[PDB]
Amino acid sequence: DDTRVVAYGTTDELNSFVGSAITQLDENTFADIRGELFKIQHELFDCGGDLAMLKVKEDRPYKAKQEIVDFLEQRIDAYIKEAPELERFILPGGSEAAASLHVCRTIARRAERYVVRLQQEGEINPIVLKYLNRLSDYFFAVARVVNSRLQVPDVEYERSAI
Amino acid sequence: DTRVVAYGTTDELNSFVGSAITQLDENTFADIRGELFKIQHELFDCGGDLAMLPYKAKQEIVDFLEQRIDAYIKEAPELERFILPGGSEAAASLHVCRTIARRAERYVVRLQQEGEINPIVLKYLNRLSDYFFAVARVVNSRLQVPDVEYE
Amino acid sequence: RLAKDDTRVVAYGTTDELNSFVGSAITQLDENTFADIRGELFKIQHELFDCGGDLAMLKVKEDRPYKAKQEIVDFLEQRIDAYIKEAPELERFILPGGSEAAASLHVCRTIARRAERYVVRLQQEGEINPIVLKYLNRLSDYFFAVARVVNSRLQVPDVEYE
Repeated sequence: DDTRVVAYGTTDELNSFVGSAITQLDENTFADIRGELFKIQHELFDCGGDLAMLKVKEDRPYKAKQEIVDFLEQRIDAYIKEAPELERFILPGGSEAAASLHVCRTIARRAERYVVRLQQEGEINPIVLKYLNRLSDYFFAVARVVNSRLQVPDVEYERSAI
Repeated sequence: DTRVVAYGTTDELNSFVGSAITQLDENTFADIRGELFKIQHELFDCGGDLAMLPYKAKQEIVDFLEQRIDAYIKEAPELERFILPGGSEAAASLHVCRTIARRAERYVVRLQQEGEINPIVLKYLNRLSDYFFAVARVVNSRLQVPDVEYE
Repeated sequence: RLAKDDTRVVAYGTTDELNSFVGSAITQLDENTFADIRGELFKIQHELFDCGGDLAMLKVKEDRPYKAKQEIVDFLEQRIDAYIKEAPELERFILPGGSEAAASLHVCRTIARRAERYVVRLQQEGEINPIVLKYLNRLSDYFFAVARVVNSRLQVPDVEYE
């Protein structure tokens, strides 16, 4: 079975798409968000290492800790506040930068599904699962802020309502 | 988790469509951009259909792709060679959509083996990979850049 | 003619997604700075197409006229060495990204690893040309090496784990 290897592979894949997304973001307009995304990459590197550990050991604790989840939650609340109230369902995209963040959103969910599957097979750091779960919410929230700061509409499913 | 994987992968495709749209000049590609926005609504509908244990995705959305595929095959150079993905950045982004549609399709096939699906969703994903291939070639054509040939 | 889930059909499409991400990566690279790497990436696309054909032969009971041959693996190894030599000494772990071009090649790296995992799972269904697995294995190393050279030539730092 290869669920563990696929899980840390998929967190690595996510990390690579985060790298691409950063490059879409102007340094001045998104200095906050760019800093967060670099932080997230560091954290995804730690999550991958944690996933690769078959059993956590005395001399080798998990690196991914609760604080990283708490931070995402703080930023999500901030970005929901910043963006216009959501009136309709959102289709991914708008600005190239927002689009790249929606890709990160969906790939986070893919990584999550694999960690859920791993958890069913054996021991994981539960922080990694919680982190990936919140990341999709984070990427959704910042994508909307990115469109907002760039003065472009989110793409909406027409005539829908939340 | 096949069902959840299938609708997550339709959502992933939808996100890649969102990125491809941003590669396309609004004037040069008004037709194809409008179609891609339409497809994103349809993929959202397909995801909802997949998550159901009436279906929203209907035959007409497949017939639309088929009509456009024909229109674009007519516009594009006569293909008699294997084509590798890429050329313009915009065409490349649409070839990515093609391959990710095929990934979504594989999961929906697997889901169909396990339980009832809306057959329209499978057929639509299948046709989408042909659509993305044909539009990618039109995009390179309109930009006056070559497709990438295998030989 | 064949079932929708015929293993040979699935096997045939294994490397297509990676091929498309290579396509995107090429478009990020200026011919005047990257003629070498661009030429090799087109070569790799032709090779990935050949790998698909070979994978589709996994149930063939006769001798297989494989198209993927040792030489292409040797080629990647030599170019990797060249690019390691060019790039600055690697002393920290690298986070994927930096330039948009390098970021797109890090995406190829992770997608190649995904394709490699797919190919290992196909070994349960038939006999896989060993060159294809070796090739995909080395490709992730090739993409890592070129991503670093791409940042170097663009005079931008790699993104480091710190």
